Amino acid sequence: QVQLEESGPGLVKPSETLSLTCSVSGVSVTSDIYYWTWIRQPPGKGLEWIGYIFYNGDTNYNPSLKSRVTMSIDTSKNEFSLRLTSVTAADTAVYFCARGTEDLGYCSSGSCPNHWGQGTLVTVSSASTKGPSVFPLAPSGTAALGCLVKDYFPEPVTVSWNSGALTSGVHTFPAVLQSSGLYSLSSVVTVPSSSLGTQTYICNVNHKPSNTKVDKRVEPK
Amino acid sequence: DIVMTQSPSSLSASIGDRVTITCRPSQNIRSFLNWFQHKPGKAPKLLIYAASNLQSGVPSRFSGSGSGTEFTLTIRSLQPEDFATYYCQQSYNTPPTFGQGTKVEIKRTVAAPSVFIFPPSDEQLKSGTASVVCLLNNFYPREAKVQWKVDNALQSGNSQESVTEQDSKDSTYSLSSTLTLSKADYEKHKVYACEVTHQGLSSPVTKSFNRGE
Repeated sequence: QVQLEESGPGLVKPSETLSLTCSVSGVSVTSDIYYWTWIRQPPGKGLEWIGYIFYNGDTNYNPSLKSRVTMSIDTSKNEFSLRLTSVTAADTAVYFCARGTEDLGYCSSGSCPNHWGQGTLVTVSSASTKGPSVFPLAPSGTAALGCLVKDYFPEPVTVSWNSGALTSGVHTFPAVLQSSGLYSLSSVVTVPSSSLGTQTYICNVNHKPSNTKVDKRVEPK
Repeated sequence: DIVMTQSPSSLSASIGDRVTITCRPSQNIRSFLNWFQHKPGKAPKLLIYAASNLQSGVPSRFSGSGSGTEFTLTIRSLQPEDFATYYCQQSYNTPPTFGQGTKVEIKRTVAAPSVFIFPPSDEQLKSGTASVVCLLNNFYPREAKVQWKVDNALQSGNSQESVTEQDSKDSTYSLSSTLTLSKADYEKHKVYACEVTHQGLSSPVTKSFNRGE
């Protein structure tokens, strides 16, 4: 009933301003029955509500953030946005946009976001983006093979197999932060040993912060 | 500013079990309390609003009760896809605030891991570093011991592990351990081995390769 597509840089430098946008599909951002919300969650920390905005102009921002945050609605694009000034490492978080429906019998005003976007990670750092290097995990009834995705920044990378055709048996591990300050992960898949001679396996690694896409063929020997 | 205290922080229960999660706000909030489910990498989903109202599309095994300063989310029959972190959220006064969450994991039968070892690619060696990867696939429970040995000498301090979230259908885990060496150290030794101890294995499982064979 609503789709919420989030966009914005995944890397922001300290003291600079973080901006995110939520593109809304399926309802109008000028409809007076909805309000629009941002929420965030730092890695391993709790959820923190940021605020709500109504098209009619009524807003309310968390007192923890009100002195640094603004929100706006762009009617021409059916979007709404978040602006957060003077960011620090405390502002590294996944940011969620959400829609709510005003209903004072079951909720105080603007306080029940009930359709959320899937979230976008923003990392506050002075470091530049770096795209990954991708190496094969070659196969030795069931065989395992994979791709090692090494030395990238910031998160995330996405990994698909055979351009998305291969999904059964895939495990893409959560990234680990190395002592170098760069991330690494592996993506693996188990397949029939009888397939290794005739099926081509390619891992597709996408790193949006660096506009990097890398394909790696994974074969025996 | 209203503080939400959820309990427990984490729990494990078998398929079919009745699960109970409690939330206590720091002041009375009438019935203005919502419950959310957050599966890894998915949009957080509203399960229950205003203490007891099941949201549209949510299965009826989820139910909320309580009012005032004590609220309960019950999962009446745990299903494998219910692996998630659950949160309470008060909607009584601004700002809305959330409990710190309850991590729900699924208990199931013991499943031994399948083990695989991967040598460093020749392409990586040109970079001066050698990564050796060990894979433990589709096991339960999550606890496992993975030791690296190079020419049967135990390694310490030069590996990192990563574990997948619990699988939403078979409730298993998979795990990678990655050994990082300089190319020079990698070429000074022959036998590279990952040794796996796990409750599903009667004795440890060792996978190995010989460099250059």
